[PDB]
Amino acid sequence: KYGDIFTMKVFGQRLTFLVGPDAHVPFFSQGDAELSQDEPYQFSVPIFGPNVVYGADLAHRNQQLKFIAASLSTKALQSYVPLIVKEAEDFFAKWDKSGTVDIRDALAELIILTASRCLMGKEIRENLFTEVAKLYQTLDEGLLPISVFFPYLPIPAHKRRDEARLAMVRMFKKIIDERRANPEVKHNDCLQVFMDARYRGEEQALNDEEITGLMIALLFAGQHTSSVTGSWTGLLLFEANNKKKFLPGVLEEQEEIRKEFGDELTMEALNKMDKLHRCVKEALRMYPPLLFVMRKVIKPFSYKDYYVPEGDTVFVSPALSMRVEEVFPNADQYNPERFVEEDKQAQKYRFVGFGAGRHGCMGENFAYLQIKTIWSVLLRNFDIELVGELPKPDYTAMVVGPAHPCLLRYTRK
Ligand code: HEM
Ligand SMILES: O[C@@](Cn1cnnn1)(c1ccc(F)cc1F)C(F)(F)c1ccc(-c2ccc(OCC(F)(F)F)cc2)cn1
Repeated sequence: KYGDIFTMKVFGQRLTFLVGPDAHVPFFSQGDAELSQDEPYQFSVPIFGPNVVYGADLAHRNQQLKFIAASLSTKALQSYVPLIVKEAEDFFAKWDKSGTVDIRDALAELIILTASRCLMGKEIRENLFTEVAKLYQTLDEGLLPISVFFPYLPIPAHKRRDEARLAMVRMFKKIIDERRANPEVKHNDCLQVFMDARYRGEEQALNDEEITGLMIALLFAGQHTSSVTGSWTGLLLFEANNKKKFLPGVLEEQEEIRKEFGDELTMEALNKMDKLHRCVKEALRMYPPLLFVMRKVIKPFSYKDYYVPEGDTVFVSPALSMRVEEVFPNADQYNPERFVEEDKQAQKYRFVGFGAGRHGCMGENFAYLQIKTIWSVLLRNFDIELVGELPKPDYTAMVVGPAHPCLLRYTRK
């Protein structure tokens, strides 16, 4: 079991898989001239919309990615964290003195609530949430297996998808027009950043399609990644064995933070929760939400004496790569504290839950803050137990989440 590169031919296409840190090197270390995202990620274009992300040419795409990075910078996150905390506290306040919850359903709800606020702004959060959630659900239901091959197939799900997108644009057109009418009012959200964004060489702001598309993209990200890793984080920690070993260190750490900082959850406090961080990271190691990341090969390369020609699609599976024993001792065991030592390793591309290199996750820090917020609030206010077996990965959506039901029992402290 030290195969680390192999090829299928399927549908007349050569798929080449790269497993483990050495094989990863040609995937992550190269750039846009050598590897292309366009063709593998076609499926996303009619979801986010035309001329947005993988539907834009490189020139525009590279600038859109800089806008996104700005919207999720450290500075921006400082101002979002209060919002993220409030939403979480309001949400879990609604909970009874004890009961049972599907954690996956719950965190999907909370994360899309929070995202609507930070991404899309107060107006939408407070006036139009239900409309936005419904429109998103429709978008998401137009992502079928067939859609990765034929995105613009005129089947019903695709029609409703396209209609839902256009509706979403119309909704934001109103908010944007109102904001341009009153442009001296500052707003704390990604929308503001996208409204102030300008392409270079041009007095051109993004139109409403592009702005809406960038926000669909980021909403999609949170629902497809953060919400699942957020669920696993708890499912894994509050399994009886894992709970025994690891929860003490976590609860201790929360109390040490409260003594230095107080009851208030802040950027600085969350940034100190190392043991909780590693719990999230280990859930991510074991059940990464993205099955594959992919590129079309433009410039051929060899790894060992294995030749990968132009026109190949190369794949990395974070799931596979991070179950390799040579890299991760007891690969199939839950051990958060592996990352004390693992984090000190010099060799690149061992952990690839957030990808790496030029196109690594720009939302990593946001994800950690969102997920640590959730579990900080939960840990501080409840005693929690896993109901039954640890769920198995469910591969039906275009996302690998824990299979329903994902039940936790809670009792208030
Ligand atoms: C724990 C949750 C998350 C995981 C596991 C995750 C994972 C990843 C991975 C593996 C990539 C690389 C994709 C590729 O190479 O093609 C990526 C890219 C990206 N992620 Fe995330 N992500 C997460 C959360 C987020 C969040 C919350 C956002 C923002 C809303 C976000 C925004 C992005 C963006 C914009 C990229 C594009 C990188 C590029 O093409 O340059 N992610 N993410
Ligand atoms: O990488 C994403 C997802 N993401 C990244 N971070 N959080 N979510 C992405 C990238 C940039 C964004 F702005 C928003 C995004 F959501 C993405 F571009 F849409 C994306 C890329 C690849 C996949 C993907 C994952 C697994 C797949 O399985 C392969 C198979 F379907 F079997 F053929 C197929 C596709 C999903 N989303």
